[PDB]
Amino acid sequence: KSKSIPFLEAPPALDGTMAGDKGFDPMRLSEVVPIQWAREAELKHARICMLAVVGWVAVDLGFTVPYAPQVSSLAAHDAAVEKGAFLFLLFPIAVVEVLAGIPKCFQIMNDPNAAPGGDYKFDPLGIGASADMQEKEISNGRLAMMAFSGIVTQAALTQAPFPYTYNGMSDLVPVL
Amino acid sequence: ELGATGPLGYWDPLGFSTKQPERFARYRAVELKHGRIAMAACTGYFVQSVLRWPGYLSTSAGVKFSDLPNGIAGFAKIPPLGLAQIFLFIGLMEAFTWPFYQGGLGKVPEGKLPGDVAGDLWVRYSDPEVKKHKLNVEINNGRAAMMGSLGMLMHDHILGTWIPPG
Amino acid sequence: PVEYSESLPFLVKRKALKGYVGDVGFDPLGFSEILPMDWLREAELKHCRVAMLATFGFGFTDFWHFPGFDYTTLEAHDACVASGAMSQLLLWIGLLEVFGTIGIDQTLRGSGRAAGDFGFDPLGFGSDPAKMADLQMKELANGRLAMFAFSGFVTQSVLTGNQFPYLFDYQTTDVFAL
Amino acid sequence: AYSIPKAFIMMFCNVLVISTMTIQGKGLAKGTPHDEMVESFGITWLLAGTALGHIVGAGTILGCSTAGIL
Amino acid sequence: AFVDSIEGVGEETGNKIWDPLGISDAVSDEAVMWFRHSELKHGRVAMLATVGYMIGAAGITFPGEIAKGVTFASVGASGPYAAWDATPTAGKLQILTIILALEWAAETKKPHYMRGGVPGKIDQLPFEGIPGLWAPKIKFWDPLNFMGALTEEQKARKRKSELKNGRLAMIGIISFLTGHNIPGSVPALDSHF
Amino acid sequence: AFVDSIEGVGEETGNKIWDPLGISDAVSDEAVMWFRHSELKHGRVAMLATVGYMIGAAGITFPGEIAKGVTFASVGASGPYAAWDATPTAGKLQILTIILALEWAAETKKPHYMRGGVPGKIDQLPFEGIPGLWAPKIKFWDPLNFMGALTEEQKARKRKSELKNGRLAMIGIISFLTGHNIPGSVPALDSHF
Ligand SMILES: CC(=O)O[C@H]1CC(C)(C)C(=C=C/C(C)=C/C=C/C(C)=C/C=C/C=C(C)/C=C/C=C(\C)C(=O)C[C@@]23O[C@]2(C)C[C@@H](O)CC3(C)C)[C@](C)(O)C1
Ligand SMILES: CC(=O)O[C@H]1CC(C)(C)C(=C=C/C(C)=C/C=C/C(C)=C/C=C/C=C(C)/C=C/C=C(\C)C(=O)C[C@@]23O[C@]2(C)C[C@@H](O)CC3(C)C)[C@](C)(O)C1
Ligand SMILES: CC(=O)O[C@H]1CC(C)(C)C(=C=C/C(C)=C/C=C/C(C)=C/C=C/C=C(C)/C=C/C=C(\C)C(=O)C[C@@]23O[C@]2(C)C[C@@H](O)CC3(C)C)[C@](C)(O)C1
Ligand SMILES: CC(=O)O[C@H]1CC(C)(C)C(=C=C/C(C)=C/C=C/C(C)=C/C=C/C=C(C)/C=C/C=C(\C)C(=O)C[C@@]23O[C@]2(C)C[C@@H](O)CC3(C)C)[C@](C)(O)C1
Ligand code: KC2
Ligand code: KC2
Ligand SMILES: CC1=C(C#C/C(C)=C/C=C/C(C)=C/C=C/C=C(C)/C=C/C=C(C)/C=C/[C@@]23O[C@]2(C)C[C@@H](O)CC3(C)C)C(C)(C)C[C@H](O)C1
Ligand SMILES: CC1=C(C#C/C(C)=C/C=C/C(C)=C/C=C/C=C(C)/C=C/C=C(C)/C=C/[C@@]23O[C@]2(C)C[C@@H](O)CC3(C)C)C(C)(C)C[C@H](O)C1
Repeated sequence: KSKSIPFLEAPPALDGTMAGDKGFDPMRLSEVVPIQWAREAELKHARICMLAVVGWVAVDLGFTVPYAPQVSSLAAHDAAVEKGAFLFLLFPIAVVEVLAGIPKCFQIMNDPNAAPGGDYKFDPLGIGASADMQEKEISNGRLAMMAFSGIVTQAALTQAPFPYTYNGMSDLVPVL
Repeated sequence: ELGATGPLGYWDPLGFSTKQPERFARYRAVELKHGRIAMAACTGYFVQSVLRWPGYLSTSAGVKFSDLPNGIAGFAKIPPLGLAQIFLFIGLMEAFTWPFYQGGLGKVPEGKLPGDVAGDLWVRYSDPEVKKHKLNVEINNGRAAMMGSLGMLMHDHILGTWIPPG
Repeated sequence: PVEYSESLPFLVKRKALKGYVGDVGFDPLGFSEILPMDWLREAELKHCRVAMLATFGFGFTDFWHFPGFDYTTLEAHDACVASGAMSQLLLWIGLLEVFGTIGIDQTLRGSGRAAGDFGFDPLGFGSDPAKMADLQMKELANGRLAMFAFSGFVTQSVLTGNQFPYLFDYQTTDVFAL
Repeated sequence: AYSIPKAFIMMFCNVLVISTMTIQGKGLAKGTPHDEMVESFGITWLLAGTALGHIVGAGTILGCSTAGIL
Repeated sequence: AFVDSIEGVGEETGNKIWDPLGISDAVSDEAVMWFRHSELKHGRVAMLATVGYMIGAAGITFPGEIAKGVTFASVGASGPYAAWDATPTAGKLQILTIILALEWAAETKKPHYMRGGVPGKIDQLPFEGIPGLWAPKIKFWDPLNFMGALTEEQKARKRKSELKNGRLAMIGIISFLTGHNIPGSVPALDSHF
Repeated sequence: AFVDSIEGVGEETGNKIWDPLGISDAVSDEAVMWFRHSELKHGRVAMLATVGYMIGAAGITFPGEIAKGVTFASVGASGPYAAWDATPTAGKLQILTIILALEWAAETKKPHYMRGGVPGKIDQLPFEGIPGLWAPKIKFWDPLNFMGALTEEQKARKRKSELKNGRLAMIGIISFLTGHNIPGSVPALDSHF
């Protein structure tokens, strides 16, 4: 029985070696998608959403680079596209993806002796790849995914400052 | 062991029957009674939302079946004689037709099931598995119906219509 | 034992790049698996050398030019094609490249010649075998730098319209301001 | 999705397709249990079922919109 | 802890468990521990709230200003009740934030009151041991450490007095609020409430 | 390198390592070497910068011309902070060029502060051993060899003094910058700042 859903049996592929494992796979994607591919995708989305959340919050608070538009994060995409300097953020993304994801993706698909998904060996400071720091990475990334989804769909809906709620801190704190 | 299946198996988060297993039969009787009245009330709400009887509710009064709303206001706009007739009908049906307790409180029939109040003339499933499944769906529908009926009652108390704002 | 690239340590080594200078394992797209290393390295050295000469010549012509050639770097190609001094380069470099294709054909067939070795070493730099490997690595490093250098030279020159530095007008002032 | 009628129609079409579909002679309408379908076919049972449910839902929604019923 | 494994029986009810509904008798010991913890929390909040209205009705305020744009006297010009609204939004946000931190810490202490722990004994040093967090070791309860001079037999008596005063306080705070709302509900209350 | 082995503990925090957060205990060994080298670099940069800012605020400036048409008084007339914008771009270009050279040369030395080198020990004579490069053997640290007349225990005492002065220096330089940006945030900064 899975630890997360106590009325279903966990898949055999999940086991307990992977970081962030909680037996949560009710519809068993792990049989139709390789777990390493799924983990690489999970970590990629998690990292992109962490960066997106912190960048959105910074730009909304007002942290702006010189010569850039002085706009909120909701209109920042359109403003940057109009002003021009937004393809040079795609260019490093282009080289990183084409020269690290495609080879790593084909290694995960084909090679048996390949690094696990989301492992680029990126440890400049040597902080450590412990299983505590992988669990923390995964938990923060999942929280950032949900938080970014909420932030975008609330900012577009309400068109308000940082809280992205209609009333403000009053909705997070009804006592106010 | 009837009642207990589903997403959550036994579910006694305060341990009532665990502390007092002798009272499980009484609690089952009360649950079945509440579920039955709840299913009746929910069906009444759904069917009164769409269909209203044609005719005078009382010749002495000026009130038709169509003027009543579907809620506390609808129940309020009934003559006291009609309300008394409803009350005594429920009283007879619950005291002489379907008495859950043979005698006093906490004295449900040991030979019969806790909610076995129907007489000889009733639908009976002579199969243990089918009987168990049908009783399980009975009690589960009772639970869902009474939660939903509390929802309807609170919505109609607050706004006036059982359906809440969309 | 599994070999990982020294440049992409999350990928397995190609295993086709063994026994070559500048072998940090940079080949994510696996061109060595398909094409032969001799052909690929001959192309690399040709690009390196032509790019070194090009990046030096672009900057040099931005400053000095012969009396007959009064053209800027950008219009020099068109002006000299019209004059006929690019045909005189394509004829005397095409002769060199005819000999070069004979050479690369021979080394791909297994004559013994290396990928980019022509034997051209008049002044004797690196005639000692100990210094030849280091000088080959330095050649590759400088050439691979010069490729990007020439690319930046041409692109920034056309983009800015400025002669030597290839910098916008605002970049010559207040570029270290808080 | 915008309209509650549209959501109701799409949900009903998806449930009807999932109930009445049959893969290799196995289906809920043909008295195959949910657990056996889940083990035999996996999430391919939901993916194909909901894909055709969306196709038939689109067909009926567009037809009702054309007819003015919606 | 259990039906009789918890103090709080007094001579007012003849040293008997005053449970007309029989809730304590019916629910399990885990629910009894939950109920005791909630009882003590309500009693403590009420002992704070009752003396915090009494001061509001008396009209005593700290000299000075609560913020640059509003004064301690300005915030309580509307009698006790209409004071929380008058307080600065950032101020009440900070108060609720620290209360949230205390509540979450007390819940995250491992020997939970339900699952094998003392009911009513929230940990006296919250925020200690949280990774990636530092706070001064200011003991939440008795920072001056008045407990070192008391024996266990005295602590039992003081816990009994705590429960009795707490119960009286939750009666009293509701009485004061009901007197403020309904004028003639509770006698012996002046117009300040 | 490893936290217990570093001369970082002082008498300010009870002769104990001061890591309120769980950083040093969460990071591996070489991350601490990186952090210590970074601490020393920040401390020394701010230790020079605070003195430079004080001199600029005081207005003590060299007698002469920084360029053929610009005076040190002219670039300092706009206060200590705007002097960086006032100085010629072609001069701060040379300053950043030599800083680039020093940083790259310090990073290129083999043992490496993360790979078995002393963190915070910038190698003396950074421009030696470099092919295709000559520079006179003027030591980056102590060019007059003041350290020669010091003992190892005295040098350890002075390393501790260096750290405790540098930390205060970065506090001071951020104080100056925040005092300029947000007015009145840091008192003791008159209009000259
Ligand atoms: C007597 C004889 O001889 O034979 C009989 C014997 C026997 C056995 C009795 C038979 C039977 C079967 C019978 C009579 C069964 C009757 C069952 C019955 C009458 C069951 C009601 C359920 C109601 C529920 C669950 C309500 C949920 C309500 C919910 C979920 C809600 O909250 C409502 C709501 O959320 C909505 C939906 C919309 C939202 O906007 C919000 C609101 C809150 C408004 C036979 C075999 O047929 C014949
Ligand atoms: C053996 C032993 O020792 O113990 C055993 C035996 C013993 C003691 C007999 C037992 C018992 C019986 C107990 C304790 C039973 C408890 C029953 C309970 C607690 C029943 C609540 C109903 C609430 C309703 C219907 C609310 C409607 C609410 C409605 C319709 C509203 O809308 C109210 C409204 O305010 C709103 C929400 C909003 C306002 O805008 C509008 C208004 C004002 C209208 C136990 C548990 O078995 C234990
Ligand atoms: C009457 C009379 O006299 O008329 C004369 C006078 C007059 C008018 C002056 C004339 C003229 C003009 C002439 C002759 C002009 C000549 C121009 C020429 C020959 C211009 C070379 C540039 C070279 C560059 C930019 C190289 C950079 C190279 C670099 C960046 C390096 O140092 C690379 C480096 O790797 C080293 C090498 C060593 C390493 O440790 C360090 C690094 C890695 C950095 C004439 C035509 O002669 C006529
Ligand atoms: C009360 C209040 O609020 O105040 C406000 C206002 C106030 C006070 C202004 C503020 C501030 C700023 C602060 C705190 C500034 C601090 C600045 C600081 C700490 C500046 C160190 C410089 C060290 C140097 C240059 C060392 C050179 C060292 C050299 C050249 C040597 O090597 C000397 C030596 O080699 C010899 C020659 C011989 C050897 O035998 C011995 C040694 C090796 C030793 C605040 C923060 O805003 C607070
Ligand atoms: C619960 C079920 C139920 C049963 C089993 C039942 C049986 C009988 C029998 C047979 C034994 C007779 C003979 C009879 C006769 C009358 N019933 Mg009655 N009745 C029931 C329910 C209601 C309700 C809800 C109302 C009502 C009424 C009347 C009126 C008045 C008419 C008028 O007002 O002109 C008359 C004459 C209305 C009322 O009291 O009106 C003041 C009214 O609202 N009844 N009713
Ligand atoms: C028990 C709860 C509690 C705690 C633990 C706590 C801790 C700290 C600490 C930590 C060491 C700091 C550094 C700090 C600082 C400030 N607090 Mg604060 N504070 C608490 C409660 C209140 C209330 C009720 C108010 C308040 C305020 C301010 C203002 C005024 C800013 C201004 O004038 O704009 C400043 C600067 C007032 C306010 O928000 O005024 C708009 C206000 O009404 N605080 N407060
Ligand atoms: C039809 C109609 C009308 C009507 C009506 C009528 C008669 C309505 C009757 C409604 C009725 C009879 C509604 C019962 C609800 C009971 C509920 C929700 C019980 C929840 C109980 C719960 C959730 C208990 C849970 C637990 O115990 C569990 C399981 C285990 C323990 O460990 C833990 C706890 C204690 C948490 C009007 C108004 C007259 C007029 C209108 O016009 C039309
Ligand atoms: C090294 C290498 C390769 C290469 C290469 C490359 C790109 C080499 C390039 C060489 C280059 C660019 C060589 C220019 C010479 C210019 C001369 C001699 C100019 C004469 C000019 C004369 C005689 C006169 C000019 C006039 O103006 C005068 C003075 C008077 C005016 O009235 C008019 C005229 C026009 C008459 C390979 C082969 C591609 C691959 C191999 O792997 C590596």
